[PDB]
Amino acid sequence: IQRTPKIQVYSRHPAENGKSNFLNCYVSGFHPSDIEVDLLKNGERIEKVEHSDLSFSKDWSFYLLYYTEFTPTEKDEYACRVNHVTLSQPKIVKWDRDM
Amino acid sequence: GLKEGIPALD
Amino acid sequence: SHSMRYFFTSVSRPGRGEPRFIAVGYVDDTQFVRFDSDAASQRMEPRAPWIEQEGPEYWDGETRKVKAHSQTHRVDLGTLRGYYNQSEAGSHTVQRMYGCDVGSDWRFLRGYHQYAYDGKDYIALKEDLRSWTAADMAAQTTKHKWEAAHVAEQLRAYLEGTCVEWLRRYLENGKETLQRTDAPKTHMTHHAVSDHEATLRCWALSFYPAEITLTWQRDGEDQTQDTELVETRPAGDGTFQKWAAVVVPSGQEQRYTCHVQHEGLPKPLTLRW
Repeated sequence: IQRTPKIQVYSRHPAENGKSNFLNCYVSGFHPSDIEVDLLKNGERIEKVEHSDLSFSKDWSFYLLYYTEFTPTEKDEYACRVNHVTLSQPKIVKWDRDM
Repeated sequence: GLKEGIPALD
Repeated sequence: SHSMRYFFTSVSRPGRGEPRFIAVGYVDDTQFVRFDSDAASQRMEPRAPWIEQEGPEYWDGETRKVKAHSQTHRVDLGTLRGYYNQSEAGSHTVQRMYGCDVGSDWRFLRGYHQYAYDGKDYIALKEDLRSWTAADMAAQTTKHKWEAAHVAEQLRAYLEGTCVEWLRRYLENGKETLQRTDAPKTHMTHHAVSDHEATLRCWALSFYPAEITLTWQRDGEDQTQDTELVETRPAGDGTFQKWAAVVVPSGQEQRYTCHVQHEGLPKPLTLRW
């Protein structure tokens, strides 16, 4: 089987400019497990990005949390870029304050 | 704690 | 109600070398152990402070056992490739989940041992822990072999006895977190889509366990039209988040109420703008 990932991008705590926080990209509902997830700051790839240990739901589909520390601002845009065999080209979800 | 051994298919 | 669960994924790498193997252990929604063949330690590692309480004999045991699990899945990947008559060129996935539930009395409630190949059910132990649910004719062969070798009987003895003994131990030792509920910190937000139309969004944050219900109701009556629910998601710190929104005519915000059910609330909460 081949299922496309669902993607959520959001802050761990409520977002205030100049206050340290964690940027999360939760990817779930995908198969097979091989996947590429990158966090972006104004288009550029963030380098110290950690992630959870692979696991799966009742329907066997996988989920992963990719996260990094960050200090938001008014100007800086943040996004999750995901690539997977089910996707024609990589999908990019921008972070909203409605996180 | 893990089980002491799991069944192989064959 | 409590559970212990182990999840195993093995992924063949036809280019070179042996399959990727990742194991993780959970108590309810708290991950407590990991193993990853690609990692450098080649040990089962702790992922919650309350399991670091365990001595070396524990870590040697779980490491030995998890490596043997790893081999079992390597061999399983070969068996299945043969059964499904697939080439050696493709990468394939095997996944196994097992574990136990206990009731509030900490007594055996339920057992689990199920298996998938390339993300589809292959074989599963039934609720009675005596019979199997084979998905297709390959799994049928496994079913006959496992019946002949009394695999059910062996798993049953673990899942009914030893499994619940660990779960009990872990629950005592982790009681400060595992037996504490974290109630959702709730609030609401407003987003003017236009002069005429507006979005209410009802938030639940920093809660544990993951199980939660968020419902909207207009004028004291459940509304599903023009709503949205996101999947429950991990905060990163061991707790979870969720929200629900509703689209509302501008100036009618006071009709709509958000209802929040969760184990850590004695009574369900209600929110209103």
